[PDB]
Amino acid sequence: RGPNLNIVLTCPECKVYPPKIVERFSEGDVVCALCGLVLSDKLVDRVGEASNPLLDGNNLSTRIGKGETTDMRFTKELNKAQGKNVMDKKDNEVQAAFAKITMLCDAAELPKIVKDCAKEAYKLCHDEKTLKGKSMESIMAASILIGCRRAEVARTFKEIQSLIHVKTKEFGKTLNIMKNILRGKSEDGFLKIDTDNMSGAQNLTYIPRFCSHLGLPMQVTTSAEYTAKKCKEIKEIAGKSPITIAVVSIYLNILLFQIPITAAKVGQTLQVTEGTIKSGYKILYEHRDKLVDPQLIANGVVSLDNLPGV
Amino acid sequence: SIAAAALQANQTDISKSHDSSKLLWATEYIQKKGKPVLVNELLDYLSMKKDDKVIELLK
Amino acid sequence: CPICLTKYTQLEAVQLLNFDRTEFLCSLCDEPLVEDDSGKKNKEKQDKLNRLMDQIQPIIDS
Amino acid sequence: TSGIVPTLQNIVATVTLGCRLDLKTVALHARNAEYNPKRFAAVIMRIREPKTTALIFASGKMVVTGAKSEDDSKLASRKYARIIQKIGFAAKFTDFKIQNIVGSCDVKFPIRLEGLAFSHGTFSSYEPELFPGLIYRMVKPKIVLLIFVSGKIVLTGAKQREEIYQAFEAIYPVLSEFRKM
Amino acid sequence: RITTLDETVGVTMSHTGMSMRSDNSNFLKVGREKAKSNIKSIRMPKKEIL
Amino acid sequence: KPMVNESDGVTHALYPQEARLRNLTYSSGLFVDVKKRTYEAIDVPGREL
Ligand SMILES: [Zn+2]
Ligand SMILES: [Zn+2]
Repeated sequence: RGPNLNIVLTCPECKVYPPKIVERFSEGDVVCALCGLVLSDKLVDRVGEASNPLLDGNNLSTRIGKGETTDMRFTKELNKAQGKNVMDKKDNEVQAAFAKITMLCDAAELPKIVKDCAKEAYKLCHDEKTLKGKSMESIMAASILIGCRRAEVARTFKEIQSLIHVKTKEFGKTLNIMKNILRGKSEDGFLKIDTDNMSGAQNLTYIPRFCSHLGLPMQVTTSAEYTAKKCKEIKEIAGKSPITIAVVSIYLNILLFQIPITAAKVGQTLQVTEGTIKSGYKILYEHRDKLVDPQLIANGVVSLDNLPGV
Repeated sequence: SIAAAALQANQTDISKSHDSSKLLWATEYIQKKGKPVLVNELLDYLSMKKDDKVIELLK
Repeated sequence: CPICLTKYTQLEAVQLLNFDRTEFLCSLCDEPLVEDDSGKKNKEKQDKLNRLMDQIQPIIDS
Repeated sequence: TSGIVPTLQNIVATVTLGCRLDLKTVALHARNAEYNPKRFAAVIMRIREPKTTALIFASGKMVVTGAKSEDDSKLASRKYARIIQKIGFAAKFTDFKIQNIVGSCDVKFPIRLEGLAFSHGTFSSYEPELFPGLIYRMVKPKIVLLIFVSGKIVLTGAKQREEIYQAFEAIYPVLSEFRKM
Repeated sequence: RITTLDETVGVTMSHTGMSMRSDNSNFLKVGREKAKSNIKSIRMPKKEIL
Repeated sequence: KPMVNESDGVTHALYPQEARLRNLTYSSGLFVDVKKRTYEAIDVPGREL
């Protein structure tokens, strides 16, 4: 369908399809690897500005700024003229939304992959019929958390809602809408295997951040990581939230390595009720050999009797 | 038929202390009907029958 | 030519025939060309002129 | 096949009466009735021998919740219509439609829910920090399911018995394959 | 002299950006203290309204 | 003291050799003790606030 407009590099003497083609970049030729006949010479291997048409689309606009000799009134008139443009109103509002997303992620000092994934999620999830009535803050929070979960750098709900003053209702519904529409777009476009990237719990990623907020050593972080990994085997704690199971595993490993911090300080820092931590410690107190890392007690750095009684 | 008694007892009397509402309800009865109305049914609309200032204020 | 959506007049389609003498073949698409529906609408445009001219008759008379 | 048939616990239906109802009269005359005009623009009542709650609106539409089965909702609507007839209003069963049926069941084995969400991800959405139950939206029929690690499965959003029964029959082999400990 | 924090860096970054400690200060919480007032009313008869 | 935060929010003390190898920035955070004060007054004409 339509014009072909395609050039195939076929050797006219060997008549072998597909031909073995060698691109001699140093000598600037395209040659046939069988006979050595050249195919295209004078090949072309800065002057413009980079613009990827996947993050913001095929938007092509330039602003007006002060030069060497600049009158202020002309600049104000040109800025007002650029303001009253009706064709790029959708482009202007999605650029303002991108600026707000990158400012809000940048005040959160998250990496650039989070901002890129949030921007592309916002672009591919914009102008949808099923998502029109939700407030913009919920859209931004859902895009931010989707971008966090895309790059194995996933965050939690409480620290997202600490920055964006949004309720749990519309944030959860917007998250579900985003997940459904992104899976639909992936099925329509390039299909992607999940392989545990938007997993619901993802409690293995919340260990070192809370350990660093508590100022624990990295061996305690690895021990709590092993404990959180082995909590999947226990059926009595499977329904618990990832945050609470991470907190109780961290507290269990603190009591294992005799780190001199209190449960009240852990509850104050990590915003968890001490009753939940005590209940998790009590239900994990019976599971001793199923949580303590076997090479840690093989090395003798920890022992089972360091845990206080219940 | 206790609901009918409740609805007929919940509503207050139309005999107000000011003639303004007493002529306003006559004008409302005039407007709500698709045909012009006579004096007798207008007088039967409110609680009295004898002449007062309401008829001359309406005229 | 509907694949390339290209016009061809009677003067410029002379040099695009095959040796089979069967069908008009395009230079780019190499596609069997189809006949335009234009030209047969001559009477339709004449009727459009007739329907414009009698309605604009008060303008001419005035 | 399934070794246990799920049982229902709430059937929500609606009946239109084709009449105008005054909320204050039915709030005052009825015994077990509540009316908060500042909160909800309808009157609320309930009856004990089916243990069902009626949402009575001013337009004649009314909603029955808390019915275990269809006949319980039928007799609840019959007694509600008797209450409306005997309270001083005229009502008729112009249209009665059942619109929601829920049910609960148990499989009595733990289910690895993470593997379930990994395999059947296109119909399910998991967020344990908000709700510990997996929300599964199957496309045929339109039944939503709440999945728990204790084996308790809650089917919600049904209209009759065949759709919820075939939903459990379809969800049984994809859930019985997961075993923990 | 300026004061150098001699504690662990993670304790200082606990309050940074993403901090799931919720904000508790009542400074300029105008949106919270003026969204709590809601008006609700019904259709009382027209005569008293007039 | 100089430190670095990672992608996942983990902050550890940064040393110049590690900073040079990982293309990081040998920087230290700055904190300020901010104090907030809210004042209210009866606003009536003819009276100093
Ligand atoms: Zn060749
Ligand atoms: Zn063509």
